[PDB]
Order: sequence, then structure tokens, then C-alpha cells
Amino acid sequence: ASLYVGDLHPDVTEAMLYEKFSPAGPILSIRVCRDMITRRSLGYAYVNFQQPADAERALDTMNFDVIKGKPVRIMWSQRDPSLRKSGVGNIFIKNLDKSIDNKALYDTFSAFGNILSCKVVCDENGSKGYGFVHFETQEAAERAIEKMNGMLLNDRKVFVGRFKSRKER
RNA sequence: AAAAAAAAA
Repeated sequence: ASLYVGDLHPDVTEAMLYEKFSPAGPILSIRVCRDMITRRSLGYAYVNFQQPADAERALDTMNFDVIKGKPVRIMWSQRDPSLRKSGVGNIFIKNLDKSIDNKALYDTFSAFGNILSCKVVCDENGSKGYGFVHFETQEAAERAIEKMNGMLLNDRKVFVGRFKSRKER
């Protein structure tokens, strides 16, 4: 019943998160991670629910909601970076229809299996064009590719390939 | 063109 909720605006507070998540169910605790001494926020926080059926509800309901201008990425807490660093179930999407946001991106790929974390990246002028979707399974990822890479999504043709970090790149 | 993230203070 622990949730990682990130992509937070450097000013979002534990109080604002409480007001945000409280509706999903009773909270055990909320904590926004900040730099040891400067206290500068680290752009993410833990939201601990009392009932996992609440944490799960909040995850399946408040995902992508905007706070102080930013869409929050919510996922089950998983402090071991191994999978993330190894992007095995992680795919890359290029050439998005701008009208395409996180939610839209989630719905389109969720069919292939459980996705751990997805984000359509945007900048001041919006949708920026691409994003990623980390599936819990590389079998899921394999099926996403192929069954999506190419075919037109919102008039536009998309490129779906394995993630490939900046180094490989 | 385009190639993310997470330090329980």
C-alpha cells in the first residue's frame, strides 16, 4: 500500500498531496523527499495508504492528475532501480499526435499487459512528440513493438522500439 | 530530429 508519486513540481507539498490523495482512503503517512540540508525537493514523494485497496484505487484513478502545473507519475513504490536502469520491459514511442497525453498513451498500450511506468514527455509548448512505457514484462514489450510500430495513431505513424538509453544511443 | 525515473529526509 505504498506509492511512489513523482514528476512533482518543486513546490508541491505533503499537505497538497494529502488533499489530493485523501479522497481515495485513509492515509498512514505522506512524505515528500527533499535534499538533506538545502531541503530542495527531489521531485517525488511516498504516499502510504492504510488499505492497499485504497492505494491501488488512488493509482488507478489519480494517475496523471495535474498538481501545480505538472502531471504526476504514480507507480507502486519500488526502491530497487535495477529494472529501471536495465530498461528490459521499457519501450520508446516516437512521432506522437501531440493531442496525445499520458492517459491516452496509457490506454493505447495497457492492452499488451501491465505497464509499470509511462510518460508522454512535454515542454512548455506541449506534447513534445514521444514518451515511454515500461511494461512489467519484456514479453509484453515485445508484443507492443510490432503490433504498434508503424500503424497510424491519430493520423500519425508511430515508431515503437526498445528503449535504448542515452549511452547505447 | 527526438532515447525517461527513485536519496524513506
